[PDB]
This record gives sequence, structure tokens and C-alpha cells, in this order.
Amino acid sequence: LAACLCQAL
Repeated sequence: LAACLCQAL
């Protein structure tokens, strides 16, 4: 989840 948020942004 953390990486999803980071990459999405």
C-alpha cells in the first residue's frame, strides 16, 4: 500500500 501511494504520485 505505501509503495502504491508513492508511485501513484
